[PDB]
Amino acid sequence: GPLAKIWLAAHWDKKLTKAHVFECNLESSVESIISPKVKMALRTSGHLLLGVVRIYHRKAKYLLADCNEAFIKIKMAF
Amino acid sequence: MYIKQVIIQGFRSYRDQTIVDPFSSKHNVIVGRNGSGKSNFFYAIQFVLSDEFSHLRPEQRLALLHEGTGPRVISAFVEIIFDNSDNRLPIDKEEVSLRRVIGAKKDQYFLDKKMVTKNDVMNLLESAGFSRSNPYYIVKQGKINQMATAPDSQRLKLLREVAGTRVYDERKEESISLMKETEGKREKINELLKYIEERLHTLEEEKEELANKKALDQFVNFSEQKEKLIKRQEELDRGYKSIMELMNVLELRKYEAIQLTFKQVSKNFSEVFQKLVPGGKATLVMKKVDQFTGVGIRVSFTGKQGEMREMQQLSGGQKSLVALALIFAIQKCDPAPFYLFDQIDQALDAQHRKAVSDMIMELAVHAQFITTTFRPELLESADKFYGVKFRNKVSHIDVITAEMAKDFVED
Ligand SMILES: Nc1ncnc2c1ncn2[C@@H]1O[C@H](COP(=O)(O)OP(=O)(O)OP(O)(O)=S)[C@@H](O)[C@H]1O
Ligand SMILES: [Mg+2]
Repeated sequence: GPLAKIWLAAHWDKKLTKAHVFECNLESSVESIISPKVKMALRTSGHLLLGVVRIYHRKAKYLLADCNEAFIKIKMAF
Repeated sequence: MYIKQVIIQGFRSYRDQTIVDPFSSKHNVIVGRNGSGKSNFFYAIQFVLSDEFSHLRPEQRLALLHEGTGPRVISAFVEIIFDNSDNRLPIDKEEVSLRRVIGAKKDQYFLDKKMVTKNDVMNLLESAGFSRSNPYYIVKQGKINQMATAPDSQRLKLLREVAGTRVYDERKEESISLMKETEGKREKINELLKYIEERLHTLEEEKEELANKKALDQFVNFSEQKEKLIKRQEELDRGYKSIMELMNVLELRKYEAIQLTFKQVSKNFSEVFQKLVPGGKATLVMKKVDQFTGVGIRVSFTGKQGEMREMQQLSGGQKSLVALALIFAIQKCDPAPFYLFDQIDQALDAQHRKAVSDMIMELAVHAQFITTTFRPELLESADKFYGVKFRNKVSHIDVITAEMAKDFVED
């Protein structure tokens, strides 16, 4: 499912591309940790909780990079 | 993924380099004399995978190099090779080659022949389904003794550990730290989208009084690029609120963890026992943190009667079997890809020896086993057979036929 991506984000996170970070929907990745089809050990719910927060971090990591170029590009011509 | 092959050089009774023939994907059984090198082999695997041996004192460094007659070695290595033909290891090879080398003041891993950090490995493994939280991929008779004699308290000390109620908190903290480190970016972001917002608003009033220049040309581009970021911040501002719903629901479920893993493992317990001892009846009893003081066992081999016995009143190998049943029920609650067993039948007769060999023939279809025995019953369930000889200050391990193994444990 999508949990394979979150899983991969929690441990071997360097196998996620910018396009995967962007295309990934945090809202529905959460929706499938909270309502799992095979209810999971609390030990792996926390592994997932970390994988999500990695992506949320890395999303903000890119937005803030983009948001600065957007500022210096218009601060320049003006 | 399973263990396809192992290589040892310089490690305990293994002076010269030994390259074990590649394993069956199912039940492998090793046989050998006393002090021959069985439990040394299992220790080599552990030197690579098991989390305890990741950080070694300078004396354990010395207690691993082959100490003996010749030029007393200064470095030793072990290489495991995993059959990745299930891609459970996040890597685009059919075989993964993880090795660890050690000397005095020297300790380095090698993932497919390139160096890595000890932390790198423990993450690559965790994501293959191989917890550093899981101590039960490997069972020695040390643990079966320790678990048959153990009191009702030490067994509750075992559920608290299985519920994962402590690693969850370890991650839950690792999470709230990022969550805050990230919540820092969000106030930086939410601030540049206030400069760009107002710098673009005056740039529009400049544009309207005309009814410098290169900014006025592509204003609508700046406008268009900005509202795209606004979209992304509204994504964050919305996934944040979502992660909070998650964190909330997990803390509710941590306080149901212990009561939860009890009922599962109790149910698994009675299952494993009723097929190890067909006819039997066994159960776990919660007894008076919390007001939980212990987890005791109530077994009735004798069919199921008013011949239930609390567990310390059981026989000596009856306690061995029940400890083995508990280890089976717990692994069901947390499967691993391969299991190492080091003399588990040592205290059971010949009938309970079979019943354990039978019940491993079942689990072999779904995971790998490598085991050592002294009696021919864990030999019928098996698919490949090895012997360990000791010949000339060193250990040799080679493939033997199934009759070579029975002739060795029946003579
Ligand atoms: N660092 C070492 N260097 C050389 N030999 C060692 C070293 N450590 C242990 N040995 C010897 O390795 C031999 C075999 O060790 P083990 O693997 O425990 O054999 P074993 O098959 O487990 O024997 P059992 O468990 O009694 S049936 C023993 O004679 C040890 O004394
Ligand atoms: Mg031994």
